[PDB]
Amino acid sequence: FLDALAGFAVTLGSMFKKPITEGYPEKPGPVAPRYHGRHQLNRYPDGLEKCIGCELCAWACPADAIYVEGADNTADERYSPGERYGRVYQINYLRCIGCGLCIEACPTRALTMTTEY
Amino acid sequence: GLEERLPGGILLSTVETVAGYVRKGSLWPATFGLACCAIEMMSTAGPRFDIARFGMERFSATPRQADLMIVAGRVSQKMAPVLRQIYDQMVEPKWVLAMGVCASSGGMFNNYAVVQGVDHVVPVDIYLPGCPPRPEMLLHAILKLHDKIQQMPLGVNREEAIREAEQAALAVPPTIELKGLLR
Amino acid sequence: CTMISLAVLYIAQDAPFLGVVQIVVYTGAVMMLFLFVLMLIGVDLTESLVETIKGHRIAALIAGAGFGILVIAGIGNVSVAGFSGLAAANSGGNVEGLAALIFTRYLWAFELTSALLITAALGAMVLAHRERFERRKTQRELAIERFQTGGHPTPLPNPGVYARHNSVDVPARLPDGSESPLSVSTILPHRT
Amino acid sequence: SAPLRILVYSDNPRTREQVRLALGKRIHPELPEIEYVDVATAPMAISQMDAGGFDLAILDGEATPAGGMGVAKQVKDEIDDCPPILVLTGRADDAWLAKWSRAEAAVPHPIDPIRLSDAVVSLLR
Amino acid sequence: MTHPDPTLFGHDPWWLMLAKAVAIFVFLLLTVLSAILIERKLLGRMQMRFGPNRVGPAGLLQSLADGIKLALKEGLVPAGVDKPIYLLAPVISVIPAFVAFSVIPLGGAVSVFGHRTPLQLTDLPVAVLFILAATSIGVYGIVLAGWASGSTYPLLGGLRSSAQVVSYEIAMGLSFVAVFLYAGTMSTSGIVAAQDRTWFVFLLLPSFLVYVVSMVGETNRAPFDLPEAEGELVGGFHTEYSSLKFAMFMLAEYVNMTTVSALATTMFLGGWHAPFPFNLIDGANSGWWPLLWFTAKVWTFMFLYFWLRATLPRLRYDQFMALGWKVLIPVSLLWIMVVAITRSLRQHGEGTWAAWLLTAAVVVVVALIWGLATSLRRRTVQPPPPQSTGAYPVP
Amino acid sequence: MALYTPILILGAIAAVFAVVSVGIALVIGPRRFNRSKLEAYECGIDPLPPVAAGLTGQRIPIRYYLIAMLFIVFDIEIVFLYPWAVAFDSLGLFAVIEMLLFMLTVFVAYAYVWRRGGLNWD
Amino acid sequence: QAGERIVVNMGPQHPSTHGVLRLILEIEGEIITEARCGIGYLHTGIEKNLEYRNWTQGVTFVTRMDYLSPFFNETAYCLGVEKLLGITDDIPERASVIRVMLMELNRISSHLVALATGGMELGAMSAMFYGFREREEILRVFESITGLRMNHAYIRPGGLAADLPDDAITQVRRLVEILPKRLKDLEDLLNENYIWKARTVGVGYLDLTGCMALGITGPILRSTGLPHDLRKAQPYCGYENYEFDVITDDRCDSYGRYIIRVKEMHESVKIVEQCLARLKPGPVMISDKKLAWPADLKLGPDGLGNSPEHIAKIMGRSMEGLIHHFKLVTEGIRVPPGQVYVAVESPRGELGVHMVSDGGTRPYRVHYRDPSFTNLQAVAATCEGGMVADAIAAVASIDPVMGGVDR
Ligand SMILES: CC(C)=CCC/C(C)=C\CC/C(C)=C/CC/C(C)=C\CC/C(C)=C/CC/C(C)=C/CC/C(C)=C/CC/C(C)=C/CC/C(C)=C\CC1=C(C)C(=O)c2ccccc2C1=O
Ligand code: SF4
Ligand code: SF4
Ligand code: SF4
Repeated sequence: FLDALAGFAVTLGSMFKKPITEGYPEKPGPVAPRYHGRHQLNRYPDGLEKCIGCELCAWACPADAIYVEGADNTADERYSPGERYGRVYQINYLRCIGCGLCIEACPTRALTMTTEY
Repeated sequence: GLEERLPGGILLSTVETVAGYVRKGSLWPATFGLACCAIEMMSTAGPRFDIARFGMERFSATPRQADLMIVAGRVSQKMAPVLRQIYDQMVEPKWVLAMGVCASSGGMFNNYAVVQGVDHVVPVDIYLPGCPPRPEMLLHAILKLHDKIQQMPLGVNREEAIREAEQAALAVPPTIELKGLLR
Repeated sequence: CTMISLAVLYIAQDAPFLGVVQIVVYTGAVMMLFLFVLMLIGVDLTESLVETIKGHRIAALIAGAGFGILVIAGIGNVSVAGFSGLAAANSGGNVEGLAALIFTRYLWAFELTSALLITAALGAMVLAHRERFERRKTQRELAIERFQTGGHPTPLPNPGVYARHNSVDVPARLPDGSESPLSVSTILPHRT
Repeated sequence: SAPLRILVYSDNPRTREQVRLALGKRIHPELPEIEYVDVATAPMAISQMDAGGFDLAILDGEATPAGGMGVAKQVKDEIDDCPPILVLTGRADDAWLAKWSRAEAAVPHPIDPIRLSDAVVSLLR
Repeated sequence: MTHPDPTLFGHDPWWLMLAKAVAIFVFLLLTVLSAILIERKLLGRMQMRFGPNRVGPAGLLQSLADGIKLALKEGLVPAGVDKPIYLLAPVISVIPAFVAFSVIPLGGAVSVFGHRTPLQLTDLPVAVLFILAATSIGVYGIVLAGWASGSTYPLLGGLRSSAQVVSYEIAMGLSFVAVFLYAGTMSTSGIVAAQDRTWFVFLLLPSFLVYVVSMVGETNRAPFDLPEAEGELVGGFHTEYSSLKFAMFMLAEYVNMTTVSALATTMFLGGWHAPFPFNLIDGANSGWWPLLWFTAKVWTFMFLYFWLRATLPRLRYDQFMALGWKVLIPVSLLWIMVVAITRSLRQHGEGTWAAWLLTAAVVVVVALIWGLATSLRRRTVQPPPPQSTGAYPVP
Repeated sequence: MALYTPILILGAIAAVFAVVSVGIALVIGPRRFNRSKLEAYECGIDPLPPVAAGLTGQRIPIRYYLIAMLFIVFDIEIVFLYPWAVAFDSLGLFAVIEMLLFMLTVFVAYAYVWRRGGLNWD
Repeated sequence: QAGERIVVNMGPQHPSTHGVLRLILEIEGEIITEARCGIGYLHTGIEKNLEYRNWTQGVTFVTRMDYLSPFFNETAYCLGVEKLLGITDDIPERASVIRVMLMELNRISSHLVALATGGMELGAMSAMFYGFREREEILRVFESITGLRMNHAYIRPGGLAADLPDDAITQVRRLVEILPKRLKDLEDLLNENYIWKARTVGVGYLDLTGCMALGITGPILRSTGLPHDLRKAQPYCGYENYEFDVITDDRCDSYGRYIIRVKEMHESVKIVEQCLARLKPGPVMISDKKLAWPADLKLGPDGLGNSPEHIAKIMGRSMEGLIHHFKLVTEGIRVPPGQVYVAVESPRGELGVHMVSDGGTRPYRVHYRDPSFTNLQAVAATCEGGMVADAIAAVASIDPVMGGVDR
């Protein structure tokens, strides 16, 4: 029964097919559009920071991978609309698990997850 | 090693560069996957990617032939002695890649059972975020480690580099003291 | 090493086939002897070699020395009486000459070597081949006993894992603080 | 008469300062003078202990690139007649690993000056 | 006529024979490096990968890079090993591997620097059996590497290597018999000359198949791979070995692969004779082209090795020994008798009886081997009875 | 000595290469004494106390010892075929019949071993 | 006797022991006379750490045990949370369909990993690569749907983290079309291979009685001919609405389990085709705003983040919407006090979840009866008496995932 040798056909045939490997790093493969890459703090079109420093992103993080501290948007120095902005914002990427709960939490879309990894 | 007894100059520089080029290639990982990150190493070896393209296909089953210990997983308390034993039973030169957040810092599992970072038991050369890190991130970290290896000194240069790195590290303030802009 | 050296000497003495066959067969045979050394004597057992029979060591050494000396004296000088070159016989092929002799002049001994082989096989089967009454239970057979291991301490408890001690010799700790007998295989000496 | 030489290993300069503060030039007037060798990198600590001439090594278990417990295990497996090792542990649950490191003593963070001094005295005595 | 040909062998001046020895050694070195790289790459292709692609141009330096890295890596001598034998086992493995290749015919007579010499280091009246002897000596390297390591896994690897030998060595020995019958000589050059009419692969197909299986076993290669058995014994025998000692174990493995491939080419694939598409070309079997043909056939065997590794799982060494003793040895022993009877009959003019006996014997052998593979290894089993624990109602 | 001095030269080259390779392994590359590094590999677990080594694994049974014994006799017997094979043409019919009888005797021994379970354990 | 027996750690660091499983084997020669399992080298305290995170954060924890069956862990967790909430009937039909589709694709992926690692442990080097090629197709689909290749937190109490992207349905159709063809390659390497059968057939035998006594489940149990599957008995997530056959075999050995997994992949492909047919547009989260996850993820040039429509609703128009977003995101729902046991058919057997709520916003106690943990009790039965090589095959057949074992 040649069936018992079917495997030899599989490997041999795959020899003559073009390898399916993605060419990272020179030609990196396409990540999904929805991929949970690096967090990113976004700005409004006028340049103001979106992050109002509500700490909801940090609140929802299961790994405590976000540390945020808010500060007043004093008229002399305003960074975001409203009366609070995120003065200190740190993500400990050695604690981040890419779960994406932070961006789901953010009420201003200040925090997004880019496809960069 | 006689390569260390070689005096400085063009000879030692050429030995260093040749050794770095040789060791960045054929950087055989140890067959030491843990937790879910191990599945991502296997995927990195899988056809879609190809760890083999970097000469790293041979996952040395024995620590003796392994050059790189990709911890690649969460190290439980009971496992730390085993991981250290494996690291010791590898032979110089040795490098450790803390793949994943768990291996690097304990990740999401900040509790009794996890060691809170591989570096608690073995020197870590590269930290790799992700939970798990997608195979491209693993390859990126591996290439960063390749760059680190290429510049690795030898002999008298090794001693001088150790002394200089000591002098530099003695001065860096701890992360807890980087209070920039904190209220 | 001795067998291979003797094979090389045979080759030097215009016996190529004999030397090569020596290497092959004695490589195999010495490997089997090594296996039996592991099986019956030990992997790294260091024998004492102390004379257990009183005065036997000195007597054996004396007897061996005397026998060797007498044999060498009896041999004396022999090649002085003429040493014909074997090239005449090896002409036309050493293996061909050996074949001509074996299957014409010594075909009887050649056939009797088959009887030697049969006797060796029969002896091995009679003395060493354990029969049905001592056949080890198959995993299938061992997996059904009442409920094989299973109900019986399922997998037996693992050896204890302590800081500074995780070898298989270490015994696990029962809730009362005592060492669990089942945790460590009985063959091991209780320690560690 | 010899100044006891103590190796203090920690990536954090403040942990080294605290260790060098709880201990002083003399742990007690009955003890010899103490000299401190600060090391911030595990390779440097290993090289220093290879040179020997140390009476005690204080290794920070929380060291970033190479934790103190790993260094303790390494030195006890690599240096013959190595000095007693005292390990600083970042949490109570690290105690188990502190035992695995075979460090002669373990002192939890934050470093209690008196506890550290007492442990050092016990190790030197 | 008489092989080795006295007018061609033994006349090399010291410098020429030294040069040929050095050239053969360098050829084996380059072939080992090429095998290391080309395997990796072909396995990648069979798995739709690229294999080494970045270390040097097109990854050509990957194998040499790995070798130099093993050179640059710490040379371990673990405590508890039998230091003398532990250090010697790599040498015992390597030296015979290279020595065996001495009698491999890479080509016919060629004129170099005014001397007509065979394109091979030497030839012996017992060359093939000499190759067998050298390979047999080589296995002691594996066995003693496993034993001297003073660890469980190397010891199991060494024992598996001994079982390997028990399984395959008699098979190779018997496989040589039909080739000797048809060539009338054990010298490799004489065998190649005898294969001038037609390659023995067609005439001695059963012997060729048995020898192929048995050499794949001999080289500790997949699907046998038993002494190493990464998935079962971590590193097998070469556990506790690092740096160039492990490198030399692998080098010995690959040199043995090359040796057995070249020996298969010699006995069964007409040695260095040009294949049919090129055989019609004038001078194809002359000059240095025979070197090209011999290399091509050796590398087809290497391709077979890599293909087997990519496709087949690894057997249990007891299963391999069952294959060797219940199939290979019986098949080769019966084939020797069949070949002898057939040749004797045709020599005495009973050609029709010879052909009928050959066909009937091969048919019976293929039927009985199929029975063994399917009837003795029955695809049926009995049921099971209940026990203390309550059991659900089966469908 | 001809036809062999090439083998001797190649063996000398191989032996020099192998011993130099072992020396290179030992003297090239870093060396760092480490008790954990030197002790046996046991998949990461601490090796069983060598002090108590002489209680287990002293002797390693082989389940194919019978096949191991038969291997010696069969290997030493089959070598009779090589001189027979090479001289086959020169010998003639009587030698063919002699070898057929010898191989039939070997077959009887082999069949006795096989059919009585001599080849079953391993 | 003792002199003829070695005791060897198959050990955590071993290719076939998934790095963190310690098989301590007493071997006479090379026959496994006795077997023990050191477990917990991969313990993580996930069960305790759950207790300090709200619901919908414990999803990210549970998905990281039995990491080869992430969606099964998440589905078990969410089924339990909903059962305590008493909203199991309120889950949108689309959410249930997507849960079934994802669990079946996940079964295919997990079986692919099992076959790959088993073949590699048994020397089938190309088996791993082909299995991981198919798995990479499946993981492309998972990444597109959830944005993560692994440890997805996509299934949430009350539905899903987000709806499928527009292209997800077409990708899943492409899977249903190509995946059996690709699986044909892996099956050819192994199914009828003589060496594979010789290596697995008759190895690791475990009768139905043994499976019951040790509480074995999944492919091991169904290799005994018992067609027990939690998808048919005690249906969940609407599995009752799908026409699929419970794969079972009567060999009781490693090859039977391998064939069961191979056939389960085809059955899962059929179930995914059925899901695609049944899939209809609609909500993927419960309508109850008091419990529904308030986030609405959407893509833009900036990246993935809360959709601008939701941002406008909560920051500009709805005070109640803002309060609900804030509370459900921060401390999360509070589950009525109760104690529930919910089981699913993970690829390795009955993945059970005992979950206890004390009325608070955090799970009082979450315990996973991971099938691997119980299955590993069969190693002593399936390895003792066979060779170490047979032990490798038996353990691979058990297909343990130490993440689910230790947790
Ligand atoms: C000596 C000298 C100087 C001479 C002079 C001349 C000279 C310089 C050179 C001469 C020639 C020489 C000596 C050359 C040197 C090179 C040489 C000798 C050879 C070495 C190179 C070589 C042998 C190459 C080929 C070998 C080869 C084909 C290797 C590929 C092997 C493969 C395919 C490996 C991949 C395996 C793989 C996917 C590994 C991942 C497994 C890991 C790490 C995870 C662990 C893990 C596993 C395994 C689970 O099962 C699992 C299951 C479920 C959940 C979790 C897990 C889990 O955690
Ligand atoms: S949740 Fe959004 S707005 Fe609030 S602090 Fe985090 S990033 Fe800034
Ligand atoms: S991805 Fe998840 S774990 Fe990482 S920072 Fe965002 S919310 Fe926290
Ligand atoms: S980093 Fe994430 S994927 Fe990797 S081992 Fe830890 S939890 Fe698992």
